[PDB]
Amino acid sequence: AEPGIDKLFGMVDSKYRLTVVVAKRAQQLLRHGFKNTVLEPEERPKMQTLEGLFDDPNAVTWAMKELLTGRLVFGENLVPEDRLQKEMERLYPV
Amino acid sequence: MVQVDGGRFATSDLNDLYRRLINRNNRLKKLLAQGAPEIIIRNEKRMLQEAVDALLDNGRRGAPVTNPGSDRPLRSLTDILSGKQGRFRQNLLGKRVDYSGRSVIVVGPQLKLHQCGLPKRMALELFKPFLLKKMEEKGIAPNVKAARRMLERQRDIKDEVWDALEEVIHGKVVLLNRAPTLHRLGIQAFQPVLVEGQSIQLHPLVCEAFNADFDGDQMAVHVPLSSFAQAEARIQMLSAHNLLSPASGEPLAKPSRDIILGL
Amino acid sequence: ISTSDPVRQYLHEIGQ
Amino acid sequence: YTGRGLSFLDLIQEGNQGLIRAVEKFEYKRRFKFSTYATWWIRQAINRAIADQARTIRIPVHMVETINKLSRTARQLQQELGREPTYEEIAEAMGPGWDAKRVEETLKIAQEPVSLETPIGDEKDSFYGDFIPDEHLPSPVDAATQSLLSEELEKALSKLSEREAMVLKLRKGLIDGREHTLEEVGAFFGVTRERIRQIENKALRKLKYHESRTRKLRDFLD
Amino acid sequence: KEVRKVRIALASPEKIRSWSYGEVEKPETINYRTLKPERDGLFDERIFGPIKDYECACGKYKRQRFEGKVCERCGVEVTKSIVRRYRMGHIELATPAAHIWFVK
Amino acid sequence: SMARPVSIGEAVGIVAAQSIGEPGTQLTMTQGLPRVIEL
Amino acid sequence: LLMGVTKSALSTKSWLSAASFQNTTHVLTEAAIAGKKDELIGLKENVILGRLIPAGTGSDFVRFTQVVDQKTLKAIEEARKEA
Amino acid sequence: MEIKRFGRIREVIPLPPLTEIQVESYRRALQADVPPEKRENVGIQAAFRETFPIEEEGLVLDFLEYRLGEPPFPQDECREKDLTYQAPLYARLQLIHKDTGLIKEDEVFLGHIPLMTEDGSFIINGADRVIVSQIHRSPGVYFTPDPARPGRYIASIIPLPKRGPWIDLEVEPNGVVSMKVNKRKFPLVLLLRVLGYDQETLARELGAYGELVQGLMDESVFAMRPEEALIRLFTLLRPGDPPKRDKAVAYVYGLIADPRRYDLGEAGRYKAEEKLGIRLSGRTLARFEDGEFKDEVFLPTLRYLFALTAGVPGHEVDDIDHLGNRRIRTVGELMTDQFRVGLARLARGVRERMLMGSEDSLTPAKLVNSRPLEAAIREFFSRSQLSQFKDETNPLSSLRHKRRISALGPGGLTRERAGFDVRDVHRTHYGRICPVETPEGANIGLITSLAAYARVDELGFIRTPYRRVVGGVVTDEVVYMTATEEDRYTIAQANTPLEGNRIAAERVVARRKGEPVIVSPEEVEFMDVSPKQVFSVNTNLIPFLEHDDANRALMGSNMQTQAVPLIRAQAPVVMTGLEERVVRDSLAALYAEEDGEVAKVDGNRIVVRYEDGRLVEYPLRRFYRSNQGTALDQRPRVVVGQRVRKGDLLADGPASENGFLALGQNVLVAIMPFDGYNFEDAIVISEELLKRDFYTSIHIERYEIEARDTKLGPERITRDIPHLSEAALRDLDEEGVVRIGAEVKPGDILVGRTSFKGESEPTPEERLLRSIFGEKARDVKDTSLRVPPGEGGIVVRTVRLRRGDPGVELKPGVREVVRVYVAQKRKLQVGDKLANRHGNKGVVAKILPVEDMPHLPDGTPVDVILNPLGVPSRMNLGQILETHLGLAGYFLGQRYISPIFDGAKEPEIKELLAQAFEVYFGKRKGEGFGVDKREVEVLRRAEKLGLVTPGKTPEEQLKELFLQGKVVLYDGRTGEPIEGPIVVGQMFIMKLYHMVEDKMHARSTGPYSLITQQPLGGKAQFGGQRFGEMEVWALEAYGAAHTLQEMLTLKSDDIEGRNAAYEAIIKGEDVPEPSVPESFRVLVKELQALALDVQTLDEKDNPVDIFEGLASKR
DNA sequence: GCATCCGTGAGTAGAGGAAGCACAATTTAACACTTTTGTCAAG
DNA sequence: CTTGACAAAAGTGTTAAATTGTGCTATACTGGGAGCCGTCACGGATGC
Ligand SMILES: [Mg+2]
Ligand SMILES: [Mg+2]
Ligand SMILES: [Zn+2]
Repeated sequence: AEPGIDKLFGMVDSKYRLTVVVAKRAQQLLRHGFKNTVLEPEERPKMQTLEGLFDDPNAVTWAMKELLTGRLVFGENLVPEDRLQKEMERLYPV
Repeated sequence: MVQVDGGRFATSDLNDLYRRLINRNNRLKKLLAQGAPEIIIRNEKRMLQEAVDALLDNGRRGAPVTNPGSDRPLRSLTDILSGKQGRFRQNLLGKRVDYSGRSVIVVGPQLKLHQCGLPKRMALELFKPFLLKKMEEKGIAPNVKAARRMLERQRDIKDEVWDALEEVIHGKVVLLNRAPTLHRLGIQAFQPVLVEGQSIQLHPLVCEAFNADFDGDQMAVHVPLSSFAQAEARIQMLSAHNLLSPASGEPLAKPSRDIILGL
Repeated sequence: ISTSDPVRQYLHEIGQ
Repeated sequence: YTGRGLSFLDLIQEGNQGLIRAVEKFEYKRRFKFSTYATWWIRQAINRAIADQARTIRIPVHMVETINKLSRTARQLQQELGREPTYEEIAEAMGPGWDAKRVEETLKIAQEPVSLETPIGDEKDSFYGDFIPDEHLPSPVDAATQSLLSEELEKALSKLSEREAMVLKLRKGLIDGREHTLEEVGAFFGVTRERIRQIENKALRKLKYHESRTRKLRDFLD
Repeated sequence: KEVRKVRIALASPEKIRSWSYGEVEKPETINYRTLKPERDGLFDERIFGPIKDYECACGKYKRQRFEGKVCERCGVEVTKSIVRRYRMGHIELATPAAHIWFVK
Repeated sequence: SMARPVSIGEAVGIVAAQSIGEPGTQLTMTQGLPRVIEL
Repeated sequence: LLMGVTKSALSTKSWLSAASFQNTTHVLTEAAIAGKKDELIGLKENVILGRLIPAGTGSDFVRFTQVVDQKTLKAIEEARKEA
Repeated sequence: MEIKRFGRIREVIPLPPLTEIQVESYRRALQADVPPEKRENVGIQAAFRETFPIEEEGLVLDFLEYRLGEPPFPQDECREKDLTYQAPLYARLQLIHKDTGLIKEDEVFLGHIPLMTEDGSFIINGADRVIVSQIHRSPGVYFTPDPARPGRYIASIIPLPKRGPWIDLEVEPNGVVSMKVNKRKFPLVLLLRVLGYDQETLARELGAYGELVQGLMDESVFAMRPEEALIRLFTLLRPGDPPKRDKAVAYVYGLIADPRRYDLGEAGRYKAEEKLGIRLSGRTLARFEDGEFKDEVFLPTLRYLFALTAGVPGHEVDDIDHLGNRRIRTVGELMTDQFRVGLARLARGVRERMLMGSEDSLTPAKLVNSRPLEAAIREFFSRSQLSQFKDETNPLSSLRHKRRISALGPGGLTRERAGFDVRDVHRTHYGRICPVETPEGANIGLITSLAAYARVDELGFIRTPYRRVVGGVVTDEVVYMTATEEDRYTIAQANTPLEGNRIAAERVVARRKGEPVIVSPEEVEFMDVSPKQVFSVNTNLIPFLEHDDANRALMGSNMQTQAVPLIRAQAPVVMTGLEERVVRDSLAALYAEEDGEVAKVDGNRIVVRYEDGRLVEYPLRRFYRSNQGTALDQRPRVVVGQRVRKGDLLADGPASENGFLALGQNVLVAIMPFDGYNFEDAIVISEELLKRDFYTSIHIERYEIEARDTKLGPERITRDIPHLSEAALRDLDEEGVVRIGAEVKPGDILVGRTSFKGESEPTPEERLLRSIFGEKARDVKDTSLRVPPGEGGIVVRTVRLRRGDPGVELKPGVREVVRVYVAQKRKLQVGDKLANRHGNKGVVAKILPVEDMPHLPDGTPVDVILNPLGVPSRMNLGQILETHLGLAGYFLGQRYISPIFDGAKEPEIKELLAQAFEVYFGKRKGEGFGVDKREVEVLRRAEKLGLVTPGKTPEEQLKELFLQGKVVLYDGRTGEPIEGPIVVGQMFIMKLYHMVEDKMHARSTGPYSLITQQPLGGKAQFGGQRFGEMEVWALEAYGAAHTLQEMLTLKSDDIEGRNAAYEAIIKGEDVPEPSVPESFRVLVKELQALALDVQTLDEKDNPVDIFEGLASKR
């Protein structure tokens, strides 16, 4: 099973809300090139490559681990969509 | 009305139905312009009515209209939209999909509950657009087009293409499917593991849910593409996450024939 | 004659 | 005339048109009965309707009568030779002006289109349409490499001068879609015909130098 | 705007003629020799659109510059060839014919 | 499938139909599958 | 009133789902005359149109969820409530 | 390797020719060798005598004789050139001018009659085909009871299929008997009057029963003259036609009295005479002679119906599923029926041709147009349901296909409209149709196999042999008898003990009308020839069949057909006795015609010097590709100078070892679970099987390409392919085809072909691309044939046919066709399907090294590990007994023949195991080795389980385990023994045609459909996987809304979506949001073509254009 | 009630798949012929 | 680089020629040919 899946399901009132949050966070990570992550350098997911240990390219794995930490706020009508995207672009140029 | 791989032409049955309606309609216009008697006009109008009926719904009234030289009824608009082979059930409620494969399944006892054995050659073709990007990222190929040309020939594939392939599938999952999909667990998400061979390795504990033994079953592999599709498969459709039966609530992935006997 | 058979219906009509 | 591509009622209605024509042109002064003269027109109408409406891809009367004559000659040779005749024998029996090539071309012309809904096998779930790929719409790979080529060409043209890149994109029709001429391109910039082919050639040469130095554009040539 | 409802209703003859880009007057499909679609037929380019993108039948306009244009020599609108999947015709019946769905 | 309160947004109607129709091939067949069909 | 699964499904308010099930000629004939409008409420209608089905992650209860980290959320709130 | 034979039943007759159902029937239909004046009125000779003479009513076209010429091309030439192996047919016809009285005779060419090969198959368009025999209701008169009203019966008269209407005689509640023809009911009183019957005649014959006759005495029409009664009947049948005597008499004559339209058939006529106790002069319902109608069968049918309702002892109802009431139409009857239909079309054409055009100067050659005859014959041998693609995976596969009986086909039942009664095993199938052999699924009970000893008689009724028993002795007189004749006797069983020929058992198990009974020796009248007559050839090849459940014996016999030939195939250790006969009757091997000496032996041919002195050379079929792609080759089994007797084997055919059928390998099998690799029918094999090339098969794949004529120019098959390096063209010869012997992999070119590019200006980006590099676009493009993914091998043959070649009838526009044969030697791999004769099947899931497999104490590792859990549920105990017998024969170095139901019993198997132990363990003692410590532990555990008697010595306890088929087995990984004794033995396992190599398929993007723009289907077309309704339901239940939407739109038919998704992925981005599918656009337009205004609206009921403005008129 | 008509009947996969002629009218290929384009110098 | 040439590709009539559409034929002929039961069985709606 996915690591901390029991904790992930318990943080949301509906199992499909968890999927929406994880999928939306994964695209936020992909859109900004993982530069908007809330994971410390010792907490970034890693993959084993022949050359060496490199960052995990799967954003869904990153999004699930970010939600486990608890530094992400999710919900409905948190911020306007246009205001959210523009502010993230400003703070995280891409 | 398409020419085919050779030189001959292939056309649909609607063209024949349209042609008859036009032929009868034009002939009626000529007959009316010539002041034809009522019997000739009445017969032509009746034939025009039947031509319209055959086009809209062939065989509903009277004998079905058949192509001369054969006894097969022509396919009308009603036949296209209705039936098991109609537009709804064959092309709308169900479709053939890209990024999909199929192979014989064998038992993998060393696999985890969330893992499956995906052959390298299947994964290369299934994850081809992702693989081409990865080879472009590394030094395997200069661009996507050169990468695709490299993968066209089996003998032109180097050993680094495989190394890029496991980097591609890292974290991603695929959907294993066995027909008939009687219940919802007839499709389950597994983390692919690249294996040498041509057969899919299936976990023993998911056999009962899939109703799949190993006397020659085959399964379909599907690759969810975006983050929404991957998240749904990894969270909701993962095999290790569906352990209880939605019908009764009792465990569905539980010890089986050989496991029960040993314990 | 036969309503469902156009050929027989036509032959009846021309027979009058 | 049944079984020749037209239904029985279609043949009757076409013959009715010939019967109407027979009445108009009939003359009773000759003391000939109507059926003697009407039989010509009715049969003429039915045959013309068969030559004009029995094929999905319409074939003119002169070629239809040629196809019919070709089939008749082939049958006569087949029954006399006790085997299917070759194209040379059919051409020889047809007469002057006929060779094996012309016979083969006429037979190829006489091929009726096949229905897209004809089933294959006892199972009623497969048709011809399920095995004919669509080769008109570009494939996702073809659309992608076209977009890849376009983005790599616009990037390569950036190294050029502002006017030199404009000239090549205008002489090669990358802007308005259509290839322009040196005089037509000349009216855009007020430049004579001869000067532009030189700056177009010079800009072309500079792209060749850039490509030879980077080789980021050779793969798209196939 | 997003599709939220789908309505089905009877099509009047006026509405049917509004859908059609031209009346199909001949049963001819294509020329048997040149394999080009016949005029006024079931595959006429003047009605349903060009066979290939941005190219008239007579081969005078062959590029996207003349988009939304109808060639005067051939009558074929210079546009995408995919419109042949979406452009309909109509047959003007000499006499009215009942729809079999509302009868049988 | 989770032994917990149903999450809002689940297509229980499809699950209900699949759950009932899945063991249909196991019925003996006014008794067995025909009894279910008429019911 | 009590009816079977076939009669209950064929008498639904959405013609798209009813047409795709059974009696396509009959369902479409009645719907076209009545000018029936399908509101696309169930799952089959969205499947036919290729839309997001109103169940699971496509349900209105969870579809509009927004995710944001501490830094951006504070930045948005601070830069807006400062006025 | 000596062969020990078990059994006590002495078979008095051998198995009949297994292909005589196909061969003898076609010989009787053609009659090509009997002189024309000695030909009997059967087969196509009966077709000529039926349609001819053709009379214009004064021109008569009479038929005198016919002949069949030599085939234009031999069988090998027809296969290579895609021709039909056929013989020209000529008919000698004479034209009689009845006015003048002059006869002109000439021989007309009626066409080509396809010929049957010596094995019993046809070569149609270069492909081997088999005409499957059809079972149907035999024609005649039947009396079934009315289900709606008890105590009432209905008379049914059935002619040959498509040879007249069914006739229904029913006693209506009003009392009048009604007759139903062509869905039209009318009183039989009227037609009975039409055939010259008065009032006193009916009462004198049918009046001796009761009130029944009173319902057939309506005097209102009795006094009515037969002529107007005939007109009145004519009006009732077809209403509307003007009443005319001449038209009326013709219609009634054509309905029940015309031999050319109504045919009761030889089987139907025989049944009618035998049932009603009458003698039909012809095969029609009535005779029309002297300008009046005379009755044949209506009165005897009506007499029987009245007597049956009355309740006389001698009248009984007919079971329509009774095998005496069901007959077989073999290839001869089916071909003759289609020949007769085509001849009728030719006769009609002659009749309408002889009424116009130079009436005086007419010749039979001019009048006869033979095309309708050839077209009907060609249609039957090509597009008929019973004309099936020959299944020739192995010689048994072809042998089965010829002996299959199908209830389907034109004139038979329907796959879905068939009830349980037609699919069930009737009591009369005993000895005539195999009960267990049938395709499980939608064709169960509809397609069946003929029994081993069963043969079809002239009339089409299956007969089975029985030994005559008189006075209690069983004689050698064998009677072939049908089901209706079989019901009259008490038939004993073949297993009844005999003291010589006298029946010894006082209580004899017998059958009376299919019911099991116990009778005395003096009550026995017939005896079964052998237990083998009850089962088909395939089922007779399953040893210990009596220990297998019928549901699994069905699978075992069916899978024997799917076994592929192996390069080292070996006959099974445990046999049934038919292995030699199957190969002999399949014509796959080569045998000496008579006594002689072999002069020359070679891999290509064998020359044998016979006693008479003639030199006969037999070419050997070498590496020939079957219909299923398997390699069919014959390997010589003789040496130069070897003396051979008549019938001696000269060369093995495919899947045969020394004349014995060899469909698989004999491998050492251990029945035990192994680390979950045996889970759910999965099979574990040793790597030693691959080292010594077991389960290794040769498969040949055929690739075809044609050089076509095109408007822009001709396609050229050449080595000069544009824009290709030398590496791609390395294996192509100067002619552009791959050289013979080259190894080809996926993507490699088999033949180089260039096609002229369609005239189309390039995109401006391409024009700049060519301008930059200074390369002129060519006029030809690569359209060469390449190896499809997952295929390849060694090029072994290249076939090039060119236009104008003798016998090559290329389609118009095709200059030449090139065929490339690529052969690959397939070894056993993971995913390949193995099976045995007892229904145990599974795919290889693991290949272990020799050091990992469990091994015997002497060091011999097992070859195959089977899961014991597959035995209890399937109840197929024969594999266990075969394993025990194989273990005994493995150490004794012998094979066994145990016939089904009379063979090796456990006492006989255990006495062989005792001898096998003395060479298994006695050899160990001689070598100076005692009992292993590990063996002692297992014996200690075994005695705790009660498998061995406590207190015995370790050697004695080991012998006790061996007598049970169990041995002490060691684990190759740990070295420690298995805690319990394991059943280890030698079992015959077959490698099936279903291989993972030909079933693996994957696709990212590929060809798309024309109308729906969805991906195609099938591995050959590189298509996607069908995501049907149930798959969509699974995603809906999971709540995967986005996963479902992608499959519906992004991956299937969203042209903009799929192009952007692929472009986004290769750029390293996420796929975009999808759009409306093209299928919905097709649905909307197709709905608009039905005059239905389908409009997509928004939240505010305003129209939304999903066609992007491409369908709106400005 | 009693007939009559009408629609329905699992899912994937595979491999196998008989007229003929005359004459006017409308395209079409060949042939010049003239702009119309591509080109190459004056330093 | 503007200017003046020159050879070749492209657009413009012109016409004999294949190519296609239309008309006509006068002994008398005057209502079709194919099929044909293991008809599939069972609900359900509508007519009468
Ligand atoms: Mg299975
Ligand atoms: Mg089957
Ligand atoms: Zn144009």
